[PDB]
Amino acid sequence: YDDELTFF
Amino acid sequence: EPTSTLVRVRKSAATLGIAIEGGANTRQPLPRIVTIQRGGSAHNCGQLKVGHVILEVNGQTLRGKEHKEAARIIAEAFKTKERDYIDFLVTEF
Repeated sequence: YDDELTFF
Repeated sequence: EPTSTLVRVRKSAATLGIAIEGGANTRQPLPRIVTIQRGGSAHNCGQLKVGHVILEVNGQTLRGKEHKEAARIIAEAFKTKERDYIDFLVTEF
């Protein structure tokens, strides 16, 4: 149950 | 049949200025740009747009790489002093 999002 | 385009991003700011979603196991199999922060290095480029799917970063393919590892590659490619740029092979699919 995950919904990843990476900020740079 | 496929459609790739190489976008080279110059390092004109302290930040890269992008947000990416997806990787291995995700609904989005390849890392997709969702936000481009105003002022960041990506914003100056202009050519890089939201919705662009990143296939390769500096020659390394992101196919098969999990979101965590995909982010690791991009972060390291920006921190590196070898290049004053970051090559991205992006798609409209």
